[PDB]
Amino acid sequence: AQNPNCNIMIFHPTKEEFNDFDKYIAYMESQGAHRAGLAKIIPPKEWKARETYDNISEILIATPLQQVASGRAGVFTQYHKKKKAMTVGEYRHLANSKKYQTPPHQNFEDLERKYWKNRIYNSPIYGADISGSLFDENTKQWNLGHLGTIQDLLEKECGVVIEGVNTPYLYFGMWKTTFAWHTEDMDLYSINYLHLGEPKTWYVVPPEHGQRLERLARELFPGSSRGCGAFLRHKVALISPTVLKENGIPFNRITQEAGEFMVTFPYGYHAGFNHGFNCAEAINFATPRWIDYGKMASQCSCGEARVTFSMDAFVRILQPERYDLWKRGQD
Ligand SMILES: O=C(O)CNC(=O)C(=O)O
Ligand SMILES: [Mg+2]
Ligand code: NI
Ligand SMILES: [Zn+2]
Repeated sequence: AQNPNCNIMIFHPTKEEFNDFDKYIAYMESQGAHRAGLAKIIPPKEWKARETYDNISEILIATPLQQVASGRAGVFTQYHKKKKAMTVGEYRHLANSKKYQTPPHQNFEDLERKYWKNRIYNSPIYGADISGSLFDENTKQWNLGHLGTIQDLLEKECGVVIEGVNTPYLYFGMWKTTFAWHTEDMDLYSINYLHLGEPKTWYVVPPEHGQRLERLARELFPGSSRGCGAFLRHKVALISPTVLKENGIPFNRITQEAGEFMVTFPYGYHAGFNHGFNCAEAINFATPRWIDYGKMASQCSCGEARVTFSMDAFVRILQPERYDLWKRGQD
């Protein structure tokens, strides 16, 4: 069995290997990459996403979100307070202000210590889930707006034609902006490209151990767990690496830098934080191996998780017994 310790693997495809996206994902899985729940892909030196980032300031962040924490430093939730619209140029100036800017630090490990010590005491502002793309239309390799759609994958594997579309999303971050512990909708893959700016640190639980994370989360968030049997779908709970180690939960960590891709694999729980002003692009995707995970994915029916249009068909076709209850949660 390849990668039996579930370590995060780092890949360096050549330009020739970077042509065929599906083939390279299957190659990484042949080497055991999915066992980690997360992999890093460094593009060949010949490749670029676009020519420059000099003309992005006028993109609008219609609903910036202030991430307000409650709890203790290592075990907290966050809620998202909506703020007034601002441009990417206005948000970058805000991220660089004395109130929000990255503090002085020695290295990524010192910054990680500072994040976990101090995050709860601040409320950083995140631009999230902004439909759009920063890949040039002429970038043919690993262009996250040109991937095969999940609807087409389901049709190819299962024969059933369904409604829905699959487009990318932009994220604009600042110091301490936080992504809570979650798997993807319908336990899909994700791919994330860090276009510019400061790093993103990730934490991940191997898919084979995801239920250990869920059992800890029920213990640490006992009111939320009574409210919903899949409350991590709400994307609000944070648990620090120190708390995970104290409780014996298997996990790994890695820092993504600008110019690098990360892939999350089906049922790989992940969480993380941004080091300073940055911009990322991400989309969900599927492969043949996903279908069995989609059939088994938990679902939130309490009303909190509220998701895209295109999840309807995935539940309807893969999980017909759960469909009626889940849809009641959507309405
Ligand atoms: O970068 C972020 O805030 C969150 N991204 C992801 O969870 C992802 O790509 O799967
Ligand atoms: Mg612009
Ligand atoms: Ni994710
Ligand atoms: Zn719920």
